[PDB]
Amino acid sequence: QLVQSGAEMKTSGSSVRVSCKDSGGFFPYAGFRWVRQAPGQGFEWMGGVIPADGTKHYAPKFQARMKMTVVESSRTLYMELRSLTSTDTATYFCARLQCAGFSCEMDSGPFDLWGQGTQVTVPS
Amino acid sequence: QLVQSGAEMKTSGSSVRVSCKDSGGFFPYAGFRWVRQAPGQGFEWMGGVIPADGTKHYAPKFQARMKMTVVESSRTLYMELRSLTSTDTATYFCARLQCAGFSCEMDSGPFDLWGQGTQVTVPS
Amino acid sequence: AENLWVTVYYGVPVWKDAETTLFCASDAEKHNVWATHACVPTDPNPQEIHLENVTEEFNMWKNNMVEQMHTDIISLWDQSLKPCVKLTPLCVTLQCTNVTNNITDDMRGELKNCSFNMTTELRDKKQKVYSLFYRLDVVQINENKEYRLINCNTSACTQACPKVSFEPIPIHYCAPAGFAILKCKDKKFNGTGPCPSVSTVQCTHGIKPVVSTQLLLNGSLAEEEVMIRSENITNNAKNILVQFNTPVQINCTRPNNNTRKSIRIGPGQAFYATGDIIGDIRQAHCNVSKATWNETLGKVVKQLRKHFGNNTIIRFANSSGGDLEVTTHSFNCGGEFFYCNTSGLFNSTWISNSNDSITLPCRIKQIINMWQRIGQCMYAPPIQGVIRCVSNITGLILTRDGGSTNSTTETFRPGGGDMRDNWRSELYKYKVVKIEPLGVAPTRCKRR
Amino acid sequence: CTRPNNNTRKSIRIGPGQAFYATGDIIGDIRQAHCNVSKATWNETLGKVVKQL
Amino acid sequence: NITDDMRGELKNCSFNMTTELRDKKQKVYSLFYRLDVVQINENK
Amino acid sequence: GAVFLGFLGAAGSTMGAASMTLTVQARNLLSGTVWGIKQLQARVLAVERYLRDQQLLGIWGCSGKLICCTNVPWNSSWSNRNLSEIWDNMTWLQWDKEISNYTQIIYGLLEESQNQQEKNEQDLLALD
Amino acid sequence: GAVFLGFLGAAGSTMGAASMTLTVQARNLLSGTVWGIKQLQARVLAVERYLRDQQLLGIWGCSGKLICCTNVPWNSSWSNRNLSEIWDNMTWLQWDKEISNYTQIIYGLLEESQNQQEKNEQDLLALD
Amino acid sequence: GAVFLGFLGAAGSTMGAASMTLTVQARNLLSGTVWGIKQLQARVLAVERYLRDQQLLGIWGCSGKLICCTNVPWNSSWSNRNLSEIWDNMTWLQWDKEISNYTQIIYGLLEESQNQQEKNEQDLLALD
Ligand SMILES: *[C@@H]1O[C@H](CO)[C@@H](O[C@@H]2O[C@H](CO)[C@@H](O[C@@H]3O[C@H](CO[C@H]4O[C@H](CO)[C@@H](O)[C@H](O)[C@@H]4O)[C@@H](O)[C@H](O[C@H]4O[C@H](CO)[C@@H](O)[C@H](O)[C@@H]4O[C@H]4O[C@H](CO)[C@@H](O)[C@H](O)[C@@H]4O[C@H]4O[C@H](CO)[C@@H](O)[C@H](O)[C@@H]4O)[C@@H]3O)[C@H](O)[C@H]2NC(C)=O)[C@H](O)[C@H]1NC(C)=O
Ligand SMILES: *[C@@H]1O[C@H](CO)[C@@H](O[C@@H]2O[C@H](CO)[C@@H](O[C@@H]3O[C@H](CO[C@H]4O[C@H](CO)[C@@H](O)[C@H](O)[C@@H]4O)[C@@H](O)[C@H](O[C@H]4O[C@H](CO)[C@@H](O)[C@H](O)[C@@H]4O)[C@@H]3O)[C@H](O)[C@H]2NC(C)=O)[C@H](O)[C@H]1NC(C)=O
Ligand SMILES: *[C@@H]1O[C@H](CO)[C@@H](O[C@@H]2O[C@H](CO)[C@@H](O[C@@H]3O[C@H](CO)[C@@H](O)[C@H](O)[C@@H]3O)[C@H](O)[C@H]2NC(C)=O)[C@H](O)[C@H]1NC(C)=O
Ligand SMILES: *[C@@H]1O[C@H](CO)[C@@H](O[C@@H]2O[C@H](CO)[C@@H](O[C@@H]3O[C@H](CO)[C@@H](O)[C@H](O)[C@@H]3O)[C@H](O)[C@H]2NC(C)=O)[C@H](O)[C@H]1NC(C)=O
Ligand SMILES: *[C@@H]1O[C@H](CO)[C@@H](O[C@@H]2O[C@H](CO)[C@@H](O[C@@H]3O[C@H](CO)[C@@H](O)[C@H](O)[C@@H]3O)[C@H](O)[C@H]2NC(C)=O)[C@H](O)[C@H]1NC(C)=O
Ligand SMILES: *[C@@H]1O[C@H](CO)[C@@H](O[C@@H]2O[C@H](CO)[C@@H](O[C@@H]3O[C@H](CO)[C@@H](O)[C@H](O)[C@@H]3O)[C@H](O)[C@H]2NC(C)=O)[C@H](O)[C@H]1NC(C)=O
Ligand SMILES: *[C@@H]1O[C@H](CO)[C@@H](O[C@@H]2O[C@H](CO)[C@@H](O[C@@H]3O[C@H](CO)[C@@H](O)[C@H](O)[C@@H]3O)[C@H](O)[C@H]2NC(C)=O)[C@H](O)[C@H]1NC(C)=O
Ligand SMILES: *[C@@H]1O[C@H](CO)[C@@H](O[C@@H]2O[C@H](CO)[C@@H](O[C@@H]3O[C@H](CO)[C@@H](O)[C@H](O)[C@@H]3O)[C@H](O)[C@H]2NC(C)=O)[C@H](O)[C@H]1NC(C)=O
Ligand SMILES: *[C@@H]1O[C@H](CO)[C@@H](O[C@@H]2O[C@H](CO)[C@@H](O)[C@H](O)[C@H]2NC(C)=O)[C@H](O)[C@H]1NC(C)=O
Ligand SMILES: *[C@@H]1O[C@H](CO)[C@@H](O[C@@H]2O[C@H](CO)[C@@H](O)[C@H](O)[C@H]2NC(C)=O)[C@H](O)[C@H]1NC(C)=O
Ligand SMILES: *[C@@H]1O[C@H](CO)[C@@H](O[C@@H]2O[C@H](CO)[C@@H](O)[C@H](O)[C@H]2NC(C)=O)[C@H](O)[C@H]1NC(C)=O
Ligand SMILES: *[C@@H]1O[C@H](CO)[C@@H](O[C@@H]2O[C@H](CO)[C@@H](O)[C@H](O)[C@H]2NC(C)=O)[C@H](O)[C@H]1NC(C)=O
Ligand SMILES: *[C@@H]1O[C@H](CO)[C@@H](O[C@@H]2O[C@H](CO)[C@@H](O)[C@H](O)[C@H]2NC(C)=O)[C@H](O)[C@H]1NC(C)=O
Ligand SMILES: *[C@@H]1O[C@H](CO)[C@@H](O[C@@H]2O[C@H](CO)[C@@H](O)[C@H](O)[C@H]2NC(C)=O)[C@H](O)[C@H]1NC(C)=O
Ligand SMILES: *[C@@H]1O[C@H](CO)[C@@H](O)[C@H](O)[C@H]1NC(C)=O
Ligand SMILES: *[C@@H]1O[C@H](CO)[C@@H](O)[C@H](O)[C@H]1NC(C)=O
Ligand SMILES: *[C@@H]1O[C@H](CO)[C@@H](O)[C@H](O)[C@H]1NC(C)=O
Ligand SMILES: *[C@@H]1O[C@H](CO)[C@@H](O)[C@H](O)[C@H]1NC(C)=O
Ligand SMILES: *[C@@H]1O[C@H](CO)[C@@H](O)[C@H](O)[C@H]1NC(C)=O
Ligand SMILES: *[C@@H]1O[C@H](CO)[C@@H](O)[C@H](O)[C@H]1NC(C)=O
Repeated sequence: QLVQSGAEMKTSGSSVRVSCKDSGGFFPYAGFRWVRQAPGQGFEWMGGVIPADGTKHYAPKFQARMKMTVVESSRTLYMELRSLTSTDTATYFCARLQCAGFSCEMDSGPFDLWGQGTQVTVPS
Repeated sequence: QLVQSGAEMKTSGSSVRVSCKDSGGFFPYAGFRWVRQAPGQGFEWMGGVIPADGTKHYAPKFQARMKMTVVESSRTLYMELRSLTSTDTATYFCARLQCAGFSCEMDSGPFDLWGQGTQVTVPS
Repeated sequence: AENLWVTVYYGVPVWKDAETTLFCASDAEKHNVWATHACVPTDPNPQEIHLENVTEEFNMWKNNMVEQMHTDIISLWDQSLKPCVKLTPLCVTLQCTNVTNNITDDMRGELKNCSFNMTTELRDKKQKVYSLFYRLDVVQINENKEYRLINCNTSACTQACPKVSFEPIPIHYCAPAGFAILKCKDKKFNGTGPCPSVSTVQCTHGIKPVVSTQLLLNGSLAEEEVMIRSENITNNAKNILVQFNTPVQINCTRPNNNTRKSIRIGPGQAFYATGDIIGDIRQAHCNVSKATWNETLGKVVKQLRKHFGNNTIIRFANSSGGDLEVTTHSFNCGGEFFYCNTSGLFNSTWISNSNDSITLPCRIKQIINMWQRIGQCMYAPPIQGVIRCVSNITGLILTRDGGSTNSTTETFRPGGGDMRDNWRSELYKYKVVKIEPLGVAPTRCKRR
Repeated sequence: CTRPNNNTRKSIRIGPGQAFYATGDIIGDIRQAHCNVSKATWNETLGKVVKQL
Repeated sequence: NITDDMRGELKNCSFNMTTELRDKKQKVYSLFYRLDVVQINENK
Repeated sequence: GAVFLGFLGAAGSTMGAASMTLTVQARNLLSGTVWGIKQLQARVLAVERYLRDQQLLGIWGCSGKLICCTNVPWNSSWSNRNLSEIWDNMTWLQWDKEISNYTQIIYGLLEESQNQQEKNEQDLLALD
Repeated sequence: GAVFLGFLGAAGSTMGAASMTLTVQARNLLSGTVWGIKQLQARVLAVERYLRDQQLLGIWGCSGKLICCTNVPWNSSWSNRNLSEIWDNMTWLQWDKEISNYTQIIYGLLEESQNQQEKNEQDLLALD
Repeated sequence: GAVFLGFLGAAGSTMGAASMTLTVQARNLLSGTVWGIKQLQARVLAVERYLRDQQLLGIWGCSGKLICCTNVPWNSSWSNRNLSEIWDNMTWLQWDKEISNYTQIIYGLLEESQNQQEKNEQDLLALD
C-alpha cells in the first residue's frame, strides 16, 4: 500500500513537500500519479511519474511551481510545491495505475490504488 | 531457403565465384555441400563445408582448382573455381544435409534442401 | 670547421604513422548506450595548431581509427545489455489476431495482439497475458493463430533497459600522450593522397555515432562542393560515400499513440509490452522535400560526371535486395527502430541537358540485430506517444553496377551493410601519428 | 593410438540458438580403440630404466 | 555388427528435449558411451 | 609567433629554428568498463615509452638535457652534407627520412663512448 | 631529533630548517578482484605523478637535485618580502598559501631560461 | 668477446672486468584475458622497480651515471679487504654475498652526504 506524510499546515509563500512510500514494491512496474482534491469539489491532475524510465509529466498549471522526485533506495515519491497560496489548500493523493494481475499499466489507466491523503491547509 | 548468384558466363582461364546465402539460419547446425551438374548427365560431388567447426572437404579432382569460404556475418557460402575450362560448364548447386525436426546431420546424410542453380557456361 | 660531431636533440618535431588506443572525451539525466559518462570530461577550447609547410599523405580507407571506433562501439553496446532482462521465457506459442480498432488499409495486418501464457512469480502457476507485436516480430508456426517470436530459432534476446537511451551523443576521440592526431584541413580532399594543409589536434570533433543504413544522417557537411569518395571509383564493388554540402531535412514520424504495460516474467524482472493503441492506427513515414532533394540529386549527378564523362546517362534505382536492414533506410528515432523504403528517393534518370514532399513508408521492428551478428538480438522496449524526429540527410552510400559493354547508362543503387562507412564519413580527415623525438644531427661542437 | 569406428555427428537444438552436437550413427562395424607400443623398443627402454634404477 | 570386445559399450539413448518453444517437447536420440550413462532404477 | 609556441608548431620551420623551440615538444610528451581499460592502457603506455627515451639519453653522455653535444665523430658516409644546407633548408622530418636507415648504429657508438668516458673519469680521479 | 627524521616531520619547522630535511620527503614519494584493481590504480598513479615532477625539474635547469638555484630574477611583485622574515618565520605551507596564485608563471620563465642556456652553451662550444 | 657483449655475459668475470661492461645490463633492465593481465602486471612492475633504482641514485650524488665515485669513507669493518684482491679475484655475486648484510646502512650515509653537499653548494653560491 502507498502511505503518505501526515497532514501539514504552511504559510503563504513557503514550500510544502509531500511524500508517498509504497510498501509492496510496484516501483519499477507501474506509473504513479499525483492528484490533489480541493475541499469538497472533485479532483485535479497534478503530475505523473513512471519510476521505471524516470519520466515525469507535470500538469501545465503546476508546471513551474512543483517538482517531483523518486528515491529508489527508500521507495518514496516526493512532490514539492514551492509557491503556495491560499488556494492550494487541498487533500493531496498519490495514486497508482491499474494492475490486472501481474501486468501493470505504465502510461494510461484508471487509478486503482490510492494513498490516504495529506491535508495541506494554507490560510492567508 | 538457400538462394544463389545469377547465371554467369566466363572465359577459359578466368575464375568464377558462386555464392549461396541461406535465409533461415541453419548455419551453425547443418553441413552444406557443393554439387555441380554437367548438362543433362547426373551430378558430381565437388565439396562440403560444416560452418560450425569450419571443416572443408574438397573432392580430389577439384582439390587444387577451387576453394570455398564462409562468411558468418552475411551467412553466405562462396565457391571460387579458379582454372575454368570448356568442360566446367554445369549447373552449380549448394545443398544442405537432411534435418529431421531439430536435429540436423552434420557429416553424412542425403541432401534435402537445394539451391536454385547457377548455370555457368564456359565455351572455348 | 669541417670537423662535425654527432649531437642529439630531445623533444624534436618528427612523427611516424602508428596505431594506438584512443579514448573518448564526451562532455559530462538517464544514461545512454555509448556510456558517455565514463569519458574524460571534454577539454574545452582545444589547441588546434596550424602546421605550416608540411605535406602529409593521408588515407581514409586504410585508416585504423575507424576500425577501432567500430569495435569500441560494439563492445560498448554489448556492455549495456548485460544488466538488462533476458527474454528467454518469452519464446512460447502465441495466439495472435489482428487488432480491432480503426486501421487504415495500409497498416492493415501489421499489428496483432498475441495472448500467451507466462510464468508467474511461482514456477508452477501460469498466467494468460497478452501484448501487441508487429508483423515483423511474429512468425506463423503451423500453416494449416499460433505464431511465435521471430528469433526463437536463433539466439534469444536481452530486452534493453528502459532507463538507457539510444540517443547519439558527440564523442571526442583523444590521442594518448606522446601521440598526435593530424587533421587534413582542406576543402577538395577526395580521401587519399597528400594534403597540402595539415594541422594538429588533441581531440577530434564531436563524432556522434548514428547507425543508419543507406542515408548518412546528422553528419558533417562538406565545405564547398558535394565531394564523392571511393577506394577506386572505377571499381563497382566499392561503395561511393557521397557527402552533401547542404543538408536535406527529413521528417520521420510514427503517428500511433502506444501505451506500455509492464508484464512480470520472473522474480524481480519485467517485460515492457504494449497494451493498447489509443486512437486510430496510421502508418509511419518520412518526408523529404522534393525540391531540395531533386536539387541535391542534381548536384551529386554533376559531381559524378567528373569521374564518368559529361555525356553519360546517370540514373538511380532502388535497392537491389537481401535482408530488410540493407534494402531499406534503417535507423532509430527516439528509441524506435524505423525501416523506411527509399525506393522513392532513388528513382530517376539524368541526361546531359514545389512544396510537395516524398512520403516514404516505414516499417517498425522491436526485435533488432545490430552489427549483423548471429547469436545476438535485442528487444527494444516500446516508446509511448507520437514519435517525431527531424534529421539531416548528410551523405549517401551508393553502389555502382557492373554494366558491361561500356553502355552510356550507369545505375547507382544505394546499399548499406557494414557500419564502418558511417564512421569513415567522419574519420576521413584524421590520422594518428606517433611522435619520435630524440633526433640525431651533426654540428660543429665537441664534448669536453 | 587409434579409434577405428567412424562416427557421424548430428547437432540437436536444445534452446534458442544453442546446439548440442550428438552422435547420430556409427558407419560400419564397431571396433575397440587401442594403442600399439612396439614390444622390442619398449622392453629395451624398460631395460635401460631398470639399469638406471 | 559389434565385436564382442566392444559389446555393450555404446547405447542409443532416446530422450525428450525442449524445443524452440518452452512448451513443446521433441523425442530425440543420441549415442552415448557406457562411461557416461548410469542406470537409474535397477529393477533402460 | 603564437602557433610556433604550440605543440609541433615548428614542424615546418628549419632545423635551425625548430631546434630553438624544443621544450614545447618535451613537455607535451607525458602530460596528456570499456573506457577504463582504454584509458589505462593509454596511461601505462605513455609512461612506458617516455622512460625508454630518457634511458637512451641517460646511457649516453646526456640525461636531462635538450641539446646535447657528444664526443662521437660524424662518419660522413651517413649523410655527406654540409652544415648550412641542413640547418637552414631541411626540416626535421626531411632529415629523419634521410637518416632513418643509418640509425641504431650511432646509438651503440654513443653508449660505448659514454661508458669509456665514465671509466676514464674514474681513472682520472683514482690517480689523484 | 627523531620525529623530525620522519616523513613530513618538519611540516611545522621554518623554511630554513625544513629545507634541511628534504630527502625524507623525496624518498617516501614513490616507495609506498576489488583490491587488485584498487591497488593497481594506486601503483600506476604514484609513478605517473612522480614523473611529472621529475620532468618539470628536468626541463628546468636542474634534474636530480634537491636545492636548485636557478637564473631567473625574482619579480618582487610576487611576494615583496625580505629574506630573514620568510626563512626563519614562515613554514612551507604558510608560503605556498602566499604564492599559490603567482605560480604557473614562474614555470614558463624557468623553461625559457633553461632552453636559452642550452643554446648558449651549444654556441659557446661551437666557436671553440 | 661476443657473449661478453650479451646480457649478464660478464657474470663470471672479475669485478674489474665486469665493471667495464655495464651498459649491457643497464639497457636490458627496462626494454624487455588471462595473458592481457599477466603481461600488464609485468609492464607496470618492470617500470615500477626501475624507478626505485633511479631514485636511489638521484637522491645520492649521482643520477644518470654508471660508475659514480662518492664522498663517504669506506668503514673498513664492512669488508676489511685490500683492493687488488677484490677487483681481480671476486665476481660481483661473490661480493654481494659478502656485503649483503652491511647494506641499508651505506644508503643513509650516502643520502645524508649528498644533501649536505647540496646545502654546502647553496651556501657557497650564496656568499658570492
Ligand atoms: C538528428 O539530430 C536531431 C537533433 O540533433 C535529433 O532530433 C532530436 O530527436 C529526439 C527524438 O525525438 C528529440 O527528443 C525529444 O525531445 C523533446 C523535447 O525535449 C526537451 O523537453 C523535454 C520536456 O520538455 C525534456 O524532458 C528534455 O530533456 C528536453 O529538454 C521531448 O518532448 C520528447 O519526448 C516526448 O516525445 C517522445 C517521442 O515523441 C515521447 O516518447 C516522449 O515520451 C515524450 O512524449 C511527449 O510528447 C508526445 C508528442 O511529441 C506526447 O504524445 C506525449 O504524451 C508526451 O507529451 C506529453 O508531455 C509533454 C511534456 O510535458 C507535453 O508537452 C505534452 O503536451 C504531453 O503532455 C523527446 O525526448 C530531440 O528533442 C530532438 N532534438 C534534439 C536537439 O535533440 C534527431 O533525432 C537525430 N536523428 C537521428 C536519426 O539520430
Ligand atoms: C487483443 O486481444 C485481447 C484479448 O486477449 C483484447 O482484450 C479483450 O477485449 C475484449 C473486448 O473489449 C474484452 O471483452 C469484454 O469483457 C467484458 C468483461 O470481461 C471481464 O471478464 C474477463 C474474463 O472473462 C476479464 O479478463 C476482464 O478484465 C473483465 O473483468 C464484457 O463485459 C464485454 O462484453 C460487453 O461489451 C461487449 C462490447 O464491448 C458486448 O458485446 C457485450 O454484450 C457486453 O456488453 C467484453 O466481452 C476482454 O475482456 C479483453 N480481454 C482481456 C484479457 O482484457 C484486446 O482488447 C485486444 N487488443 C486490441 C483490440 O488492441
Ligand atoms: C508481492 O506480494 C506481496 C504479498 O502478497 C505484496 O505485499 C502485500 O500486498 C497486500 C495486498 O495489498 C497487502 O495487503 C493489504 O494490507 C492492507 C493493510 O496494510 C489492507 O488494507 C489491504 O486491503 C490489503 O489487505 C499486504 O499488506 C502486503 N504485505 C507486505 C507489504 O508485507 C506485494 O505488494 C507484492 N509486490 C508486487 C511488486 O507485486
Ligand atoms: C526458424 O523458423 C523460421 C520460421 O519457420 C524459419 O524460416 C522460414 O522457414 C520456412 C521453411 O522453409 C520458409 O518457408 C519456405 O518459403 C519458401 C519461399 O521462400 C517456400 O518455397 C518453401 O516451400 C517454404 O514454404 C520461410 O520462408 C522462412 N521464413 C523466413 C526465412 O523468414 C527458419 O528457417 C528457422 N530457422 C532454423 C535455424 O531452424
Ligand atoms: C580499382 O578497380 C579497377 C576495376 O574497376 C581496377 O582496374 C582493373 O583491375 C582488373 C584486375 O586487376 C584488371 O583486369 C585484368 O585485365 C587484364 C587485361 O587488361 C587481364 O589480363 C587480367 O587477367 C585481368 O582480368 C583490369 O584490366 C583493370 N582495369 C579496368 C577494369 O579498367 C583497379 O586496378 C583498382 N584500383 C586499385 C587496385 O588500386
Ligand atoms: C508527411 O507528408 C504527408 C503528405 O504530404 C503529410 O500527411 C498530410 O498531412 C496533412 C496535415 O494535417 C493532412 O491534411 C489534413 O488532413 C485531414 C484529414 O484528411 C483533413 O481533415 C484536413 O482538412 C487536412 O486536409 C493530410 O491529410 C495528410 N495526408 C496527405 C496529404 O495525403 C504528413 O503529415 C507529413 N508528415 C510529416 C512528419 O511531415
Ligand atoms: C520538417 O519539419 C519541420 C518542422 O520541424 C519543417 O520546418 C518548418 O517549416 C515551417 C513551414 O511549414 C516553418 O514555418 C515558418 O515560420 C516562419 C516564422 O517562424 C514564417 O515566416 C514562415 O513563413 C514559415 O511559416 C518553420 O520555421 C520550419 N522550421 C524550421 C526549424 O525551419 C520542415 O518544413 C519539414 N520538412 C518536410 C519536408 O516536411
Ligand atoms: C606406428 O605408426 C607408424 C606410422 O605412422 C609406423 O612407422 C612406420 O612404419 C612403416 C613400416 O610398417 C615404415 O615403412 C618403411 O618405409 C620405408 C620407406 O619409406 C621402407 O624402406 C621400410 O622398409 C618400411 O617399409 C614407415 O617409414 C614408418 N613411419 C615413420 C614415420 O617412421 C610405426 O611402425 C608404428 N608403430 C607401431 C608400434 O605400431
Ligand atoms: C494457455 O494455457 C491454457 C491452459 O493449458 C491453454 O488452454 C488449453 O489449450 C489446449 C491446447 O489447445 C487445449 O487442449 C485445452 O483444452 C486448453 N484448456 C483450457 C482450460 O482451455 C491455452 O491454450 C494456452 N494458451 C497459449 C499457450 O497461448
Ligand atoms: C524496388 O522497385 C521495384 C520496382 O521495379 C520493386 O519490385 C516490385 O515490387 C513489387 C512489390 O513487392 C512486386 O509486386 C513486383 O513483382 C516487383 N517487381 C520486380 C521487377 O521486382 C521492388 O519491390 C522495390 N524494392 C526493393 C527491390 O527493395
Ligand atoms: C517500396 O515502395 C515501392 C513504391 O513506393 C514499392 O513498389 C510498389 O509496390 C506496390 C505493392 O506494395 C506495387 O503494387 C507497385 O507496382 C510497386 N511499384 C511502384 C508503385 O512503382 C515497393 O514494393 C516498396 N518496397 C517493398 C519492400 O515493398
Ligand atoms: C519512379 O518515377 C517515375 C517517374 O518519375 C514513375 O513513373 C510514373 O509515375 C507516375 C506518378 O506520377 C505514375 O502515374 C505512372 O504510372 C508511372 N509510370 C509507370 C510506367 O509506371 C514511377 O512510378 C516511380 N516509381 C516509384 C517506385 O516511385
Ligand atoms: C542540420 O543542418 C543545419 C544546417 O547545417 C544545422 O543548423 C546549423 O547548425 C550549426 C551548428 O551545428 C549552426 O552553427 C548554424 O547556424 C545552423 N544553421 C541554421 C541555418 O540553423 C542543424 O544543426 C543540423 N541538425 C539538425 C537540424 O538536427
Ligand atoms: C518422452 O515423452 C513422452 C510423452 O510424455 C513419454 O511418453 C509417456 O511416458 C510415460 C512414462 O512411461 C507413459 O506413462 C505415457 O503413457 C507415455 N505417453 C505416450 C503417449 O506414450 C516418454 O516416456 C518420454 N521419453 C523419455 C522421457 O525418455
Ligand atoms: C616554410 O614554412 C615556414 C613556416 O614558418 C616558413 O617560415 C618558410 O618561409 C616556408 N618556406 C618556404 C615557403 O620556402
Ligand atoms: C488478419 O490479417 C491477415 C493479414 O496477414 C489477413 O490475411 C486476415 O484475413 C485477417 N483476418 C482478420 C479476421 O482480420
Ligand atoms: C584523390 O587525389 C589524388 C591526388 O590528386 C589522386 O591520385 C586520387 O586518384 C584521387 N582519388 C580519387 C578517388 O579520385
Ligand atoms: C530536378 O532538377 C533538374 C534541374 O535542376 C530538372 O531538370 C529536373 O526536371 C528536376 N526533377 C524534378 C523531378 O523536379
Ligand atoms: C628384454 O630385454 C632383456 C635384455 O635386453 C632380455 O633379457 C629380456 O628377455 C627382454 N624381455 C622381453 C619380453 O623380450
Ligand atoms: C545390452 O548390453 C548389456 C551389457 O551391459 C547386456 O547385459 C544386455 O543383455 C544387452 N541386451 C541386449 C538386448 O543386447
